[PDB]
Amino acid sequence: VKVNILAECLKDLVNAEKMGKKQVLLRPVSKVVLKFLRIMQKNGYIGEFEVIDDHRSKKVVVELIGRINKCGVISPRYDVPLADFEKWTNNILPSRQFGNVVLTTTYGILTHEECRKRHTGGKILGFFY
Amino acid sequence: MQMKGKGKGISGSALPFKRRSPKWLHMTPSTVVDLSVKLAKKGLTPSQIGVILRDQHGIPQVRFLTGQKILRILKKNGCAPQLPEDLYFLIKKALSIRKHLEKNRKDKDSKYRLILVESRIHRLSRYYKLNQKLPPKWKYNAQTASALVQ
Amino acid sequence: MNSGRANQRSKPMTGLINDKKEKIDAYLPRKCDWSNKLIFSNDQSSVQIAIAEVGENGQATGSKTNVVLCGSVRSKGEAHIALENILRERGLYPIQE
Amino acid sequence: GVGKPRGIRAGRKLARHRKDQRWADNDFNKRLLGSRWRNPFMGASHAKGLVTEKIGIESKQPNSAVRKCVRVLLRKNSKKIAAFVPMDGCLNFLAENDEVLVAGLGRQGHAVGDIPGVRFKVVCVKGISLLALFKGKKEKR
Amino acid sequence: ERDLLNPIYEEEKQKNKFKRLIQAPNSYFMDVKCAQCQNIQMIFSNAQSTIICEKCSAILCKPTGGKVQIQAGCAFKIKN
RNA sequence: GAAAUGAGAACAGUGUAAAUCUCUUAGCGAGGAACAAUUGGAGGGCAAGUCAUGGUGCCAGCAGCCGCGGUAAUUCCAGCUCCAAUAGCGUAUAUUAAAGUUGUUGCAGUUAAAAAGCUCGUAGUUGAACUUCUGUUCAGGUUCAUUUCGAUUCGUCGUGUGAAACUGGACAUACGUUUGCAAACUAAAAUCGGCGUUCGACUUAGGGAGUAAACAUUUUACUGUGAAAAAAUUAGAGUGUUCCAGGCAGGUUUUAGCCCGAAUACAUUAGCAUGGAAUAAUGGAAUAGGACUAAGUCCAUUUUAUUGGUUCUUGGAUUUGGUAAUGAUUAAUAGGGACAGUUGGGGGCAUUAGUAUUUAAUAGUCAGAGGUGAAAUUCUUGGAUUUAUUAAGGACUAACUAAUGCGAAAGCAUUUGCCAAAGAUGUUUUCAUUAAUCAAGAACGAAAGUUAGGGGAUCAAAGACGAUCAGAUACCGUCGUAGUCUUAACUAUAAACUAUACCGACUCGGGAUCGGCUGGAAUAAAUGUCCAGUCGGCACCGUAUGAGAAAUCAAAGUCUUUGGGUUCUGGGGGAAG
Ligand SMILES: [Mg+2]
Ligand SMILES: [Mg+2]
Ligand SMILES: [Mg+2]
Ligand SMILES: [Mg+2]
Ligand SMILES: [Mg+2]
Ligand SMILES: [Mg+2]
Ligand SMILES: [Mg+2]
Ligand SMILES: [Mg+2]
Ligand SMILES: [Mg+2]
Ligand SMILES: [Mg+2]
Ligand SMILES: [Mg+2]
Ligand SMILES: [Mg+2]
Ligand SMILES: [Mg+2]
Ligand SMILES: [Mg+2]
Ligand SMILES: [Mg+2]
Ligand SMILES: [Mg+2]
Ligand SMILES: [Mg+2]
Ligand SMILES: [Mg+2]
Ligand SMILES: [Mg+2]
Ligand SMILES: [Mg+2]
Ligand SMILES: [Mg+2]
Ligand SMILES: [Mg+2]
Ligand SMILES: [Mg+2]
Ligand SMILES: [Mg+2]
Ligand SMILES: [Mg+2]
Ligand SMILES: [Zn+2]
Repeated sequence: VKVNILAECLKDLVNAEKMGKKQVLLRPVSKVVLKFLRIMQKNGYIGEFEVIDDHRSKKVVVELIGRINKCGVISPRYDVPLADFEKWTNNILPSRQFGNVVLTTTYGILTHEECRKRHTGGKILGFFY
Repeated sequence: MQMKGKGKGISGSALPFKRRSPKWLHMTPSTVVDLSVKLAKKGLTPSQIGVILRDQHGIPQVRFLTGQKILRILKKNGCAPQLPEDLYFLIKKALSIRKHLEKNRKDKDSKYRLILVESRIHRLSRYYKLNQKLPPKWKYNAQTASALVQ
Repeated sequence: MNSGRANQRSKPMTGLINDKKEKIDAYLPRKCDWSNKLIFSNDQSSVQIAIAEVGENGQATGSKTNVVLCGSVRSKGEAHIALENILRERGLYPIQE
Repeated sequence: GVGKPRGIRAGRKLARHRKDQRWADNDFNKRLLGSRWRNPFMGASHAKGLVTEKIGIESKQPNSAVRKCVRVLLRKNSKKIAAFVPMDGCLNFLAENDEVLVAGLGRQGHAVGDIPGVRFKVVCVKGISLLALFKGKKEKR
Repeated sequence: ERDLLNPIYEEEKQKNKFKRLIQAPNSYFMDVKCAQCQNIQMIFSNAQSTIICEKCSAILCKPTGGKVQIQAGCAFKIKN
């Protein structure tokens, strides 16, 4: 069946920027899918976006700037102590210059980087660069 | 698409947007609740009752109008169909198969088909039992089926 | 939704700037306008169109507008629709009498 | 997904799988099955022995030659060994019944491309390194 | 080039029930007026059964996959 | 050509329990076989001979793997000259890396090794979406920006804006309540002064804020500190002659005393304290009952000296009445059921044909039939082959029958009638996570084959014969038993093939199909035709700045920009399934 729609939505989107789509329609959407989205948006990867009210679980449409190179999730969302960071930064990110490894915390959801600010982080969620 | 590594499609049914009751219709929740329980008393499936209220008395979605789902309405009014359509029917055909098999003790495609159908029933029991929506000592074997036949 | 579009072209494009705020990237590459991809150092099939500016009397003005169209987009037979739109954007495709 | 399962709750599975699918390695399968202990040296690096006789063996495929070899009897092990006597005149020093020290040739298994069923090298005669006997100014008895 | 938020009416009218954005059905409801009694009964565009006129007992609709053929000359308004 | 100098060897001194040695140091101590470099190579990998060098002649031997060697060897023996590491350098064995060649990160699985023949299915693994969003203002830093300000220099601070976000407050139907403390301000009342009021100081009430304890279903997980011995690893100070490293040491110019040190970090797994808002799991009110509140009643009970009896505080049990918007998220282009016409060579019982092959009757002739490249055993006037009619029998379903249909797969095509089943489509029907895949564990699974009965027409393994060949118990030909058909048991494999696991989402173009549906047009009013949609099903065409070793792949794609869920499998070849 379906799982981690964040992943469903995410790749559907990558496939977008990769194919050169002008905009994308993500079918199954959730708070997570949206938060991640406004985090990419806030950092300037995706453009303006609209959430249509599917009386079941909303559908979102994201405008595509053309700067997204890749944005995926990470299989089981392992736990990650602040000490476990460089491991993943050198692992997932294409450089020490596009630090975008989204994590889930108790302090909500922060950028790979913000988690060092707040000083907590926790489970990995996804990445984008 | 259930027990099918190969076959799969989309039957239909998509509740329209507007969550309110149709304009043209006037019927205090109660009005319907009567028809519903009356119809039910005659011996009807909440599954079938709803069908009437749509085909016959233009009530698209009883839930939207009452703020009550059929089976609930029925249960509140003592008119609750003991065993759920779900299980009931599966067991029905599950049985029909057995009868046919007897006089055709050789029909293999049917032995198989029953195996699948009996398999499902064990899946519902697991479920309906876990939602304390069916006594734990429930057991469909051959006697549970013939028990309902009487 | 012009939204995102206006904002990406917004500020100037400037490559790897160091602490000493110096530009270093040997050269700043052309970017495909309808896609925002980078035009190679050897992108064979990518082209730069030159369209001319007219001056309210049927005459032509010593002024041209350019449109960079990357390789792939030109290859998927987009260009014609791509261009016809970069021209809507820079207010021009619709040509009034 | 691929074959391997990606669950945070399914570590056990992956674990047992690796321990299992791992027997497919010979290097593993080898030391794991106390195989090293059953060879003629009993794991050992070297072994002493008595010369049972100097025999010669023929080269294989594109080579044709009389290889010098000594049949040795290992001490505590007590096995018949096929041992190749190195360099030129070498066998001229090995007197029958003397004590010899033998070691393998490139990873215990395949003999040098040329040799047939020989898996050992001879390094000492009466406890005198061969090389030593090979160069005049060194030693001789 | 097309906007996915302000899609053409026609396009969405062609697409499959479940493909449209807001996603709504095709079925509708109709007041039928018997060929005799005249009584006006409501019937669903996809009746899954034969329908009688509660007044006399005439035959109004025959069931099919999807459409419901209306018996003889009976009246029908599409309530909406 | 003279200076230099440890090895060396030494009276002394230091050191020592003594002794040896080191260290300081006088007399003595270096010029070519000396006072001294080896070890291992010089085709490739693997740094270094293009010597026209001598010996050897597939011999002796080399060679880690390629390979050297059979009279002109670049790998042997040896000379010479070169290279490498150098007081060191070869070798053998186990082991680390190279090994993304055991792979969680990070492999492979059409053809190279590798998807099981196929379905069901408890363990296991994996699971859709909703529940304070949000706004305003204040404040502390933080950053970053700066058509900018004050300071300092060899690079920082302060100030202002904007901005973001953090934080923390507050307030907004909005993360708490009590306590005690502190308290910050305000509304009244008192007292005091001047002239009831103008005003001021001082009291009660009031919450923020400010701490500590009690609460927010239970964990996971994350922060943080308590705990995690020393030595070791990292690491600060520190010229042990550098260094290994010890933990000492620094200044006599305050010297019967001075200065300074023996720091720090990491320590995952399980336990403890604790801050927490995300994901994830778990839970609360649905038979009803819950919640809050008042009273009544009953049981239990602390302090009242203690024992009773009342009362009463405090818990618990009920009944009642009051209060509260009384209490059950949507309905997953998830899944299960109901229902509706319909579709199919899906299946099981019946039934029913049709030619043909044999074989038989009834007639009919006449000498050859049959078979091969040629012929030959074969058959035949006790009539063959042949023609007509008809019958018996066992199997088989032609032509229509095609990249078309159904079935989990194996497999399934004469008619008709029953028996239970299935997809897809259609749904403003219910049910509402019921689900994906799966060790165990089961259902199937052409042939061939097996047991016990049937049946026995055709073809036919073994066999018997002809021919062919140098040979033919083989490829052709004549016959023929088992089987092939069936009932009931048993057997499970097959290039059980798309050699490409199932569920899911995406992404190029295009028509034509099979099934269902919806609009429309002509005829006509047809279970038809066409136009246009569209779900679902075989399949094809074109093409990819996507994949590959390539053949090729619309998936064999969305994998170094390496991670949707799950099952099975492989790890040089042969011996070997
Ligand atoms: Mg589906
Ligand atoms: Mg060879
Ligand atoms: Mg002395
Ligand atoms: Mg000299
Ligand atoms: Mg040498
Ligand atoms: Mg040599
Ligand atoms: Mg040499
Ligand atoms: Mg020579
Ligand atoms: Mg070496
Ligand atoms: Mg190996
Ligand atoms: Mg509050
Ligand atoms: Mg049939
Ligand atoms: Mg014949
Ligand atoms: Mg017949
Ligand atoms: Mg057909
Ligand atoms: Mg036929
Ligand atoms: Mg069986
Ligand atoms: Mg038999
Ligand atoms: Mg002959
Ligand atoms: Mg025959
Ligand atoms: Mg029509
Ligand atoms: Mg059509
Ligand atoms: Mg590959
Ligand atoms: Mg193709
Ligand atoms: Mg991979
Ligand atoms: Zn009527």
